Formats: sequence, C-alpha cells, structure tokens
Amino acid sequence: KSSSTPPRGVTVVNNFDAKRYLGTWYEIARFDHRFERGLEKVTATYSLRDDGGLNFINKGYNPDRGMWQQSEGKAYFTGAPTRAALKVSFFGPFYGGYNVIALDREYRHALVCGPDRDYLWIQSRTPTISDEVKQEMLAVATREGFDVSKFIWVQQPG
Amino acid sequence: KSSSTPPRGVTVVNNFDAKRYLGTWYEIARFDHRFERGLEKVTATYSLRDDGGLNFINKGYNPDRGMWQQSEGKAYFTGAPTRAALKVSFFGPFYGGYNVIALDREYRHALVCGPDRDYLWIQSRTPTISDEVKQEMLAVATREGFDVSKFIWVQQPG
Ligand code: NA
Ligand code: NA
Repeated sequence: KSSSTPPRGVTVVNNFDAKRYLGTWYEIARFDHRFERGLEKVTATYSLRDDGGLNFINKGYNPDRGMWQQSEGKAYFTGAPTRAALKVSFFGPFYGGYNVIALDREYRHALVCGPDRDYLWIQSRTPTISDEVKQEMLAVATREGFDVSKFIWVQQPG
Repeated sequence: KSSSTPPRGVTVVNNFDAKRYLGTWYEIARFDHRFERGLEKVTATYSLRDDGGLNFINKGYNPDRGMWQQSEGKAYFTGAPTRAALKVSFFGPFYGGYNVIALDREYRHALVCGPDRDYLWIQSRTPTISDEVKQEMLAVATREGFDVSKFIWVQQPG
C-alpha cells in the first residue's frame, strides 16, 4: 500500500474545513518513531498556502540535548479538500536533489548543486578555505552557468 | 524537468566513493532559499544507511531566534553509486501521510493517523485534555484497530 493513503479500513473526516484547522495544536500523545523519540512540549502550527496546500511548523524540546528543535513541511489533499487525507513533504536545505559537480582527490572540498542553477553550495571538511580554493570553485561554477553573485558566504569559526 | 535530476548541461562526478564522503562538512557558501536564510555556522554530517542510501543531519545557528536548529533526511543514488546524482527526502513527525480520523464540531481535539496503524497522534488546541476526551479518543482509536498501548503521552505545561 501507498505511504500517502490511510490505513486499510480506517475512515477519514469527510466535511473538513482547513480554514478552522489553522494555527497551533499541542501533541497530547504519539506512537513513537525515531524523529519524535524523547521530544517534550511538542506543537504543530498549520497555515494555508497560496496553492491550496497546508504549511506546517513542528516545535519540540529535546531534554537529552537541552534545546528546542523545529521541522517544516507542507501537506496536500490527495482528493477533495473536504476529505482530510493529505500527502506530506518536509522542507530542508537540499531541495529535490543533491549532485556533486566538483570534488578534489582527497575529499576535502566539494561543489554541490540541486535540480537547477538556483541551487548551489560550497562544502568543506574545514570551516574556512583558502582564496585559491574559493577561486577554483567559483571558476567551475561560472563555467557551468551558475550566477556566483547569488552566493551567501556563511559565518564560520576562525 | 525533474527535481531529482541535475540542471541541464551540468556534469556530475562519475567515480564517486560515498565511504570517503561520510562525516561532517562545513557549508562555506549557499544560494539562499527560505529554509537556510539567515543560518550561521552550518554543517551537514553524512552516514551510510543499511539500504545503500546516505542519511544526513544539517545543523545551523539562527541569530534572529538565538538558537541552534537541525534537519534530518536521506538521499539515494538515482543511477550507479559511482555517479554523484542523488534524490533527497527530509524526515519529520508525520511520515507519508496525514489523515484526520476524529474531530469535534469546534475544531478543538483531533485524532490523526499516518499510512498504517503504527502512526497515530492525539492533537489539541490546549496543552491538556480531560480524562473524558482521552477516553473518547482512545475508544475511536481502539474501534479502528490501533494499539493504544503504543501511545507516549507527551509532557506539556499545566
Ligand atoms: Na538551470
Ligand atoms: Na495498518
């Protein structure tokens, strides 16, 4: 069976109004899986997308690591929007795809792209790289048609 | 074009050894999207799955909200494991599906399941519910074949 259909024989709510479901919900109880194991004070907050999906933000406190954690995704109705059966997608940095397009012999410096030229990263085993490595990486990116003026260079420790 | 193929005309590394790529990488630079906007001190840590995919954990500091944030997902080769082109899936609480199977007239208390009877939540607009609402929610779950002994009831404020 699909991961985007309900369990066999389980009936879903059939007069759902997503507008009244928006906002914050407290998780009272869960069946445990790896992702939520040990989380406390868990909430989910739903908002309506321009395209008719729901966006959601999940928040919970991890007592082990002593810090708040969060997750973001979207959900789309699989049928009529009055039937509360939805398909879920979680958000993250590397949308759609992860393609290594440059890599040194020693696996120290990588240029990684997504599914089109709007998705590009420079990754390193070290928090800083030499201007020489920056210039080599920017040359490969430019030669393959990425606009390297779009880079946000990330704050890292000295 | 697919979100799980590289940009047109971009060539990927073709003698990739995922074993040498494992462990921690620092994000030196990114093209900005909603998910990473404003994040500092960003890393990704790769590990090998039993099924041949890569697991990854992304970590970054959000200076706005003054706290560390993290994200988890997996990536699978789309072809030969020596061609560094991968499809990405992010992890979260509500795997595969989100199905509302019980809801009161006032949109205050919900029973929500995933794609099989191993996925179940009780959600509330309030951090606590009455034993009456607990018993109503557990009765519906039991009547539809969920093992309500699997619930972890979540710590919430009084
Ligand atoms: Na492109
Ligand atoms: Na089932």
